Amino acid sequence: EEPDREKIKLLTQATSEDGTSASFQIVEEDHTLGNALRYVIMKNPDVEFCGYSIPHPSENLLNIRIQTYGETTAVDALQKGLKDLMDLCDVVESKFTEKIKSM
Amino acid sequence: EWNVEKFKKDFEVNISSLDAREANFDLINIDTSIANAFRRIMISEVPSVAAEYVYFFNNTSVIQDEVLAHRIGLVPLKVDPDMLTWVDSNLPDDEKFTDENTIVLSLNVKCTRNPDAPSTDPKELYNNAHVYARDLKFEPQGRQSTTFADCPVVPADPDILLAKLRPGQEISLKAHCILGIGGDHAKFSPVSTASYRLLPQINILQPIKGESARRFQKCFPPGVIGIDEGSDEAYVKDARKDTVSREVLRYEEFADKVKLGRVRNHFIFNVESAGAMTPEEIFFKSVRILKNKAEYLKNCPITQ
Amino acid sequence: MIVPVRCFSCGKVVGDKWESYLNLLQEDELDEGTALSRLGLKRYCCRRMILTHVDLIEKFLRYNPLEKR
Amino acid sequence: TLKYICAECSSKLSLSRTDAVRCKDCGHRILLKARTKRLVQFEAR
Amino acid sequence: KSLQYLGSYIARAKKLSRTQIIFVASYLTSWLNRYVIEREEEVDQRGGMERFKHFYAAFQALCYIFCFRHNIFRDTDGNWECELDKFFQRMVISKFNPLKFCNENVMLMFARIAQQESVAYCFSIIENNNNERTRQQFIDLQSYFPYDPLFLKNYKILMKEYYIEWS
Repeated sequence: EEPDREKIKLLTQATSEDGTSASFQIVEEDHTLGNALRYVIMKNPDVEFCGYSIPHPSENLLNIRIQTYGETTAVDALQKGLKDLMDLCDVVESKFTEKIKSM
Repeated sequence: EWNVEKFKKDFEVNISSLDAREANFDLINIDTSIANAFRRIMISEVPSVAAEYVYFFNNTSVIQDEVLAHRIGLVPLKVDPDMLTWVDSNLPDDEKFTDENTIVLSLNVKCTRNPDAPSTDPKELYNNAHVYARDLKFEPQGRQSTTFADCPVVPADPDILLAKLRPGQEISLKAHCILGIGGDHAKFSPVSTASYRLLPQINILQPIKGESARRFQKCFPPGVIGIDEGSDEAYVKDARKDTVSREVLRYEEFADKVKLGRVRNHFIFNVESAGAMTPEEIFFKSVRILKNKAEYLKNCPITQ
Repeated sequence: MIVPVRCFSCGKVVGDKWESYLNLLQEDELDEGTALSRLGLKRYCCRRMILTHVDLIEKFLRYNPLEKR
Repeated sequence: TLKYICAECSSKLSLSRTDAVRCKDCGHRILLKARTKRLVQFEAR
Repeated sequence: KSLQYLGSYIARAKKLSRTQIIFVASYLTSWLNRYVIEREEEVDQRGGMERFKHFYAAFQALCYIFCFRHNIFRDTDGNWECELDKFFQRMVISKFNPLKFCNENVMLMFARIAQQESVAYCFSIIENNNNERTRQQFIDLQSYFPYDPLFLKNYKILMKEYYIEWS
């Protein structure tokens, strides 16, 4: 097959040598994914710094930055916040399925 | 502190009403960034079917060709999506429109003078004077004859006045209706207004029983504040009923005894539709897009 | 020209309510306030699309160059 | 099938070689060109 | 690009003598152990791994020979020339980590061979190195091979006498 290799992109000019302070660049995204993903990364007790940034509104690029206190990289913290964003959309989908049954 | 099992305990949905067109429900104990993400996907990401390419053979009416094409694309079609797949605009037009992608609609109208005696109404005076959106006839190109035979393609609002004619004039076109999202163009947006309001909170501080209780009724919508006497004095019955008019702060009698605030986690969504899908189903489709918007990043190589 | 298909601000389909609105005012003899509220228009962005429409296509269709006189 | 239209009587009209530019029913000099079934395409936007 | 032309020339050449194969790799191992104190102390210093692209190429040219000419260095007794059975696994455990920064094919082609030919074991390190996860001009100078087989057909007939295929 062929995994898509232009969507997520780690910017090595802003990336730490340990791996714990990195900045990613996602194409074709906006505040929708970025503000929802930042909420979920910031609930990790090991995350020190997290915020997103849209550089210019005319192109559809999303920079997010994660900094951790050590003992977890910014890629291990990005993928916990991608897991819990999936598992949060599976609680909203289940409570709303039951109440349609419960009418 | 936050957990994905503590979110499951505190999150609740209260569906207020539901219809074939609109759906009012609640989201208790969810974040403003998550609730805004569901709002955006219903407007800008849930796909719909709309006329993208319009092919005029003749148009001898008054309405211009590029205006009359634009009015066809804004018609909501009652196609169920995922019966179509997505078009591919990197390969040419002879390869691009297969019947798995495209729904073909056509229009053939000619206006003639009607023999009638009487100022008189122009539908008792001409033939095919007004062109409605139900004159877009579905042409099942290919294998669409058997899979769109339970549900034919027809506009959700058939009485959309598309054009008007006079005798001599004609409109003869054929449109190609394709699948797309509403961040491309506003015609592929499935929803009239998918939007939330945040739950109002009316914090009484001092008791306002007596004459104060009668005019503090009239600072709010007629079912919000309740009164009995000095006994069972003044309280909120339904804060969801309250429009936030701030009409009680313009009176110096009550500008100290109440703090209007919001419950910052209780959202009140009002999802509507154009008519293609049901508004409880453009919310399941929206909560699953954000799920798949993060599966696509978890299962992706971190380049460079 | 003709009534717009959709409202500009919200996106409700509004194009099917122009010939309905003219018969509400002519035959039922309603005011403009109740006749807009009967048609399911209740956002002021969406009220003014039917409320404040000119419909100049009736003046443009008087000039038919295909029909004699 | 050749088709023009006269601007006065709206009588549809053909115009060959060595003709006057006049209508045949009326005597009108201004005479406008009709449109036929021919393909034009539009992005409905 | 010059080291890239070195390893592909020694490997894909039928008429090269047995002493000339090793004498390239003798000098190619002489460059890599003179490197052992002169620049191996600079790894935890400041400056990323782009500083050692000359080292990351000359190691790869030596590992390109072991993928194609392992069977000239060895006698029946097994005595490897310049002690390759000591050399590779001492350079793999170096601070530069030369199994992560070289080409994905030729360093894995080295991994399925140095286990069999009993020189160095590295399937627990390439397993390790890809689990941690400017450059595109350096990937593609490693991917390029000067002496790949020929798209021309009447000229390869001459080259059949001169050129070593895959096996």
